[PDB]
Amino acid sequence: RGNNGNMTFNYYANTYQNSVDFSTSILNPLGYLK
Amino acid sequence: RGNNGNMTFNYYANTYQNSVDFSTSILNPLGYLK
Amino acid sequence: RGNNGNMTFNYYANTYQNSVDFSTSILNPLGYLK
Amino acid sequence: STDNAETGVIEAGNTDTDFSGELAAPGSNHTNVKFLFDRSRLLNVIKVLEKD
Amino acid sequence: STDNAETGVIEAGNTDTDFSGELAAPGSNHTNVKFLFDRSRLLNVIKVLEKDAVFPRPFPTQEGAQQDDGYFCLLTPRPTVASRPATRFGLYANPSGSGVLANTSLDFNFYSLACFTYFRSDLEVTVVSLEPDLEFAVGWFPSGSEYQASSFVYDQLHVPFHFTGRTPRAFASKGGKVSFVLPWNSVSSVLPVRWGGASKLSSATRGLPAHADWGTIYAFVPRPNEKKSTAVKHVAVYIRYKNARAWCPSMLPFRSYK
Amino acid sequence: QLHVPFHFTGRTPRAFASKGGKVSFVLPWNSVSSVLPVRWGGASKLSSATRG
Amino acid sequence: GPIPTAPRENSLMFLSTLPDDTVPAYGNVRTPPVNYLPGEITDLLQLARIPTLMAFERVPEPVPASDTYVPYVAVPTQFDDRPLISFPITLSDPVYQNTLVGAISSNFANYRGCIQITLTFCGPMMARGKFLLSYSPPNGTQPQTLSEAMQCTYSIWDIGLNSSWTFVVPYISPSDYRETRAITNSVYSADGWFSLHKLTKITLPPDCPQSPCILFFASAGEDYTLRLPVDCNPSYVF
Amino acid sequence: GPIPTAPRENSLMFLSTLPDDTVPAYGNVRTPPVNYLPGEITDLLQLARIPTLMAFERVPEPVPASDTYVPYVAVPTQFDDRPLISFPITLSDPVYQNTLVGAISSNFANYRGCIQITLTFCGPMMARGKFLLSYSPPNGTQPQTLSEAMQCTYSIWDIGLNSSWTFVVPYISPSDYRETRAITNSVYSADGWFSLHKLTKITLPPDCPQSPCILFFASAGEDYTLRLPVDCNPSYVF
Amino acid sequence: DRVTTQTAGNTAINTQSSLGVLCAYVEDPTKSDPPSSSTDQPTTTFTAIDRWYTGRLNSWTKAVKTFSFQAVPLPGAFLSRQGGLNGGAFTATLHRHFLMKCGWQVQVQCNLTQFHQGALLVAMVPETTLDVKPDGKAKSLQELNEEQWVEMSDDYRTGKNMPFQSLGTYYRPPNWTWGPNFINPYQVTVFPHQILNARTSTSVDINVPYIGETPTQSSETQNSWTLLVMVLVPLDYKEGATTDPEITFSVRPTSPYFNGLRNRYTAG
Repeated sequence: RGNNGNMTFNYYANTYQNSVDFSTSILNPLGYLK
Repeated sequence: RGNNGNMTFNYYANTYQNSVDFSTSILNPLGYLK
Repeated sequence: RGNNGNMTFNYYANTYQNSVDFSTSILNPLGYLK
Repeated sequence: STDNAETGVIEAGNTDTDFSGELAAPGSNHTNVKFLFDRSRLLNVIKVLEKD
Repeated sequence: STDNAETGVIEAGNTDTDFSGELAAPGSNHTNVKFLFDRSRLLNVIKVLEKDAVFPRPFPTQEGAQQDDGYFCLLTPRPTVASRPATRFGLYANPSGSGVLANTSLDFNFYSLACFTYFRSDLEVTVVSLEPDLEFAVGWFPSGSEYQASSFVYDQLHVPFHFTGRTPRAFASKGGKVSFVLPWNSVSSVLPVRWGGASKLSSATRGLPAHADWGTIYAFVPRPNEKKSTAVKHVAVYIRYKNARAWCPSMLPFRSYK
Repeated sequence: QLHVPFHFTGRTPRAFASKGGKVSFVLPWNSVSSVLPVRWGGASKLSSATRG
Repeated sequence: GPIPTAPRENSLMFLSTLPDDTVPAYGNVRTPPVNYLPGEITDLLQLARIPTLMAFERVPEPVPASDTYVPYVAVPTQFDDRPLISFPITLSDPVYQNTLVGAISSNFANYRGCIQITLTFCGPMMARGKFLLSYSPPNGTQPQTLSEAMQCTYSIWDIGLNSSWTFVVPYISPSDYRETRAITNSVYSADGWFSLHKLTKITLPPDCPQSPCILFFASAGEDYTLRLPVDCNPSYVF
Repeated sequence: GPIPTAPRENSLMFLSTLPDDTVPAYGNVRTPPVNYLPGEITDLLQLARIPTLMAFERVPEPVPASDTYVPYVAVPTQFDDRPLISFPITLSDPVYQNTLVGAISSNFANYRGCIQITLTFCGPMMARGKFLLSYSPPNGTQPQTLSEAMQCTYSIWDIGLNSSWTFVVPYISPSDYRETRAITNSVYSADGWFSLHKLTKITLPPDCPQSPCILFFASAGEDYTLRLPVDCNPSYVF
Repeated sequence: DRVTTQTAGNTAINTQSSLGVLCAYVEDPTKSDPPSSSTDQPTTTFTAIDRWYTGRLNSWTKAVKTFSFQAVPLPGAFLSRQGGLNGGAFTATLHRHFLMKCGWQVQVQCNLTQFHQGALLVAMVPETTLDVKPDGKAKSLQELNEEQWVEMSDDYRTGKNMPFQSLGTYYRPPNWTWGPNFINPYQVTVFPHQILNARTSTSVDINVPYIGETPTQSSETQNSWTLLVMVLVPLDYKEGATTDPEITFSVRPTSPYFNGLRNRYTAG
């Protein structure tokens, strides 16, 4: 999300827009007391 | 490929963009030992 | 043909682009010997 | 070969008109007259008007 | 392991060739040769024409000649002296004396990657003026052809012919920059970075491929001949390679020790 | 005769502005480590280094 | 709001070859019709394969009349063993000054393919001779006498009821395209000389005149293709 | 009316890496064909895994000939307990001056993965010896004698009918990518020294010469990947 | 194993302790096509010339240094006739055809004993000029026996020993440093090659198909595959071993392509 107005399209493909990762092959709390 | 963001369209037809050839009518290694 | 990149569209209609004619109502050689 | 040119019309002759060999591929088409002329060209210079 | 390298061909060996361990993931692909070269790179600078141009002579030239040197740029990565194809590369380190210094050029950082023998691409011409508040005009003619140089008068003003012609021109804006891509035009098949051979059949310098090149860019101002300033000026030229291919690999330039 | 430095050219990108313009571009990750630390223990080399 | 845009480095320039069109300042007009007059041109190569008379330097008898240059060959009676006409193939040589393929090649940069030359006899019908014509790719020197022009590539030719012999210089080449003029007369731009020899003497009865004549033509063959224009030579206007 | 637009801050600039193309000033041309000549390059890594002869400083006998630097090892007969060759792994060290992976690494910034080095014997067939080769990740000091190089990671090697022994330095690392040269010789850019020791003496009959020789190669393994180029070092041209 | 009887035309060579083959860039190199640039009927192969020609190269001693090489061009070797090696019928053919096009088998020759050591390096580099010091005259058969080896100076390493041109006396005389043609000896094993030494082999082969800057280069000017032999570690032998072994070579053309008849070549 962030802040964009790009609900139509982006110009470049997303692999030119920002880096993606490798291949190693309603919110949540922060640590319970068991 | 190279580096482009042109996943939508190019403006000119490709015969105006770069030269194409004539008509004479997973990668590979570089020379085996037979 | 000529030299264009306009394989998508032109802006104006063609009657505003260049003049067309009236109504009077693999190439060819240049003159045979009969 | 062995035609004579005095009839006013002669065609062209490839390599196998009289020799051994085969005809060559067409290279390009920078020849069509509605493409050849389409070039930006100045003809002259002009003194600028400033009055009647 | 326990193979011997004297057969000329050895493959690679991962960690489990002889040790315990598993092979690692492939990281990236900034390696493909039609992506690696696609970088905007200047090769040199250019003195700007302002008059009826004249171009330099063939290989020997006695004194008393009148040519205007350092105005053309025979754009290739190959080494060039005085805007005509040479075979070696100079660096005039002790330039004191008389006799004019030639315009040298070479594409420096291209060879330091180049492990090739034959090359294939298209290019683009990017120009930029270094002096401020300037407006200019770039011209071009293809390889295996030659510049037209004369002047024809219009209303007492001598105007040269390279304002017009067939081959394309380009007029910049108020301190703008001009760029366009340019395709192949060479009589030979692929560009050589090494060559045997000679230009003609006999009695020729062995090594320069005179017609396996690209072309040249010259800069000039849009003014008549008699209204020319006394201060000279400069402009640079940039090339970025495109859609490249490559064949039959070779060595690299020798690094110093020194 | 004009001394010109090398940082006009190279591999890594350049950018030439307009007449009093402004240049902007986004730039991705390039770091050898995994995530950026705002705190750190550690040292640069194995021994005899400033810790932090 | 407007669509966001980013102007690239190419601002406000105009390229001469720029393949696009511009907004008209006055439009919606008609024109007179066209169709009544025939003879269109789609390609100039339909133009280019018409015969054209070559032009040579006159043999050493300079007539003081204007432009003593000659579109034929004056065959001598005397026996000597050097050729009649020998000329190179560089399409800017002073033998290719006003041939068509020379003329519309003189403003282009590169071609590919064959080059027909043919030759039309003109003499009395009771005269008859045997003439061979020969072509050689670039040797070190120039092939001069009949053994050298014999080994290479030739055709002999009769005189009979017809009057010509269509000949086509074959197209051997290092690279597929070739140049049109030689800034440095290299192997890529020349292709060896062309010559024709008299093989047996011209034979003719009494009381009919000596020394017959032969005209030369020059035309594009089939594969002759052109490319990539260049700015022209205005030297005709001065 | 025209479509409303808003030019952003990036006006008229040109970026060197800018992934787009520009309008041609002359187009619709053809080219000579390609397919006849073989040997394409898709990636330079097909290039990068070829053997390459390393280069070392000559032992203290400087021959006054040009560039006394030696692509082999002169094993001495004498018993001493220090290694034969010890060199680090920093891909700009004066032992990695003209190896391929050093050479095409010298203009890139970061790599990942293994580095094969192999070694080819050259000596008389009646000679035979036992040589171990050993590798250690960065300790405080440098591992010098045979216990230290013994504990870490090694392989012993015979002399027989073959002549080599493919060795691969394993790839242990804090971070997955690693640098190519060390501006500050840190743990991220070095990975400990490499050495080889003689384990038992070279053994050879009479009347055959002393002191055999061994060549060194250096090649990329399988996982060796490169990234993200940098401007080059023009110091070869001066 | 290891016995390769190769028969072509009427000749037949075998090297009983050999190693194998080594093609380049395509696993079967002899395949080709007639060139597309020509128009004449090309003169293809014929069985009278499908041959191993052989020819003697210079011998080699103790006194050599590291990286010192011999290098023979091709097909320019056939012209000037080095080492008792001539094309014979083949030169009489390719004098008379302005376009020439062919690929090459090579297997080179030595045989050291079992009490020797020392590594050669047979490799054919593409597209080089390792036969001229810049005077402009290509070196010929008389000036080979005065050196027996090219002592590998720095001027080949920095590319300073390629023939330059007459600068013209209007200018300044220059200060050259670099040329694009060079030899970097720490690097020369990226070409088709195999270490030949007294370890395992005696004679060993390369094989290569065509490469070119154009579909067909000229007849008597081009030189694509110069082959060079260079020593990496020198020989050592006691008094009683066979002094100064001898080197020859064996060159085979495969699928020749001729084009364009004229008179026999006479140099201008």
